[PDB]
Amino acid sequence: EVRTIKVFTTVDNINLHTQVVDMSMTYGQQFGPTYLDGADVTKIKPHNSHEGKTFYVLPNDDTLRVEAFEYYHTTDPSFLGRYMSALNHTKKWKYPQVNGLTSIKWADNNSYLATALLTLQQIELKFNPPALQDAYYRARAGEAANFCALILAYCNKTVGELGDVRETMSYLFQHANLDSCKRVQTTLKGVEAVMYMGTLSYEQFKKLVQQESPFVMMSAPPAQYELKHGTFTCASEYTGNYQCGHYKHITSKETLYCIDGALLTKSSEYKGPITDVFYKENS
Amino acid sequence: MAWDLKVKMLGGNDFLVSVTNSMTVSELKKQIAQKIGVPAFQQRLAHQTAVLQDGLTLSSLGLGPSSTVMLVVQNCSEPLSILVRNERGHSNIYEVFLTQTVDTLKKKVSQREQVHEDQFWLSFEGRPMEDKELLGEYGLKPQCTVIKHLRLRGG
Repeated sequence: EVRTIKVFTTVDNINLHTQVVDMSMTYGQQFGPTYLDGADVTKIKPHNSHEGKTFYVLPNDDTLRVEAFEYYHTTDPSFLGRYMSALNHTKKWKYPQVNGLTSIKWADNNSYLATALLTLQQIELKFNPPALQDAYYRARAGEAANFCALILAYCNKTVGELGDVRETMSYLFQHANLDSCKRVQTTLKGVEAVMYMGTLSYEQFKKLVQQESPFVMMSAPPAQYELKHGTFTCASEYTGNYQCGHYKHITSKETLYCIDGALLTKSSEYKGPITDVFYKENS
Repeated sequence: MAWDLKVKMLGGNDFLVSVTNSMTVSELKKQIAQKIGVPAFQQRLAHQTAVLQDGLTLSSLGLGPSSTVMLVVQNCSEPLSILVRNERGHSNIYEVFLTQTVDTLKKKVSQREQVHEDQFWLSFEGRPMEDKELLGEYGLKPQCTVIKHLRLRGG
């Protein structure tokens, strides 16, 4: 005889599969790396309260690989592992809501992550993988651990690495529906139609004959720049040089608010190392 | 929804891969590569004598469980000289192979202009090119154009 317990395993937390544990923490034999509610428990003996509980495993099956493709829209077997490795840290992060927007108290170099999160909360964008959509909803609700871990997983980055906001947005825009966007007499459409590594000012298009997007972004290397209230949606500031520094977020909602981790700065005008500026676009 | 799709390569092999209705042909090729060993860009699939576009969905093609696809993997061997652009406008030429990883191309452009491997990224046709993936997975044509961006390392 053996005192066992039945649990559930899943890869998307939608399709659950019943499995058996025999009060052994050696998940590496048959079970594999497991994460209870986001926190790795691959070397934790099954508790008495581990009844009818849901566990996260990596796709060892074709059924699980199919479910992972259906929920994450990915073809990488290590994607879930990367996502769960990021989640084991982002679960302990704090996500303060600042006047309706959700940021991150800085920890493990989440500066660019917090800036991208604050940006995505202020631009109209619909994601294609259901994982990103549900994580974004939960983030706009105040819990953003899953969204930030997903962002890390989709960018092949790890908790602690440095990061550039523009490349993160470029990775995210591949999983977004941007085929409707158009820009020119060189014809452009898609992700290339909403970005510009160059003039920060939208109004500076004197060096763009039409735009057909729900939002646009411009980007330059960190330049001392004055942001006029009411001219833009949001922007990002990079204090430091190229090799090392830190990102802050600036929004123009009523006044020039500035989010730095969990800190808020109010200002009528602003002048600082701006690098990205986002703008509303009806058509 | 989700079902098994049979793939045959002009012989006694008829192996099934578990695919979905909301899956494109490129993801199908990647799933085939995950168990056959040949990179996805070398593969070419055909259903009912019709080449499948890598961007189209299996639902748009009328594929189902009562169907079979024929695979022929292409025999790419030649290299190609491609144009890499700089964020300031500079252009350089690099002779690469579709089987070389993107990491080797970053090393090449680094040694060309002495930039740190972790100090920049690159992108073809608007898609950011992942590091550990092959170049042919992005459809690098001969004499094409690849963009290079200097990532602002910050955190």
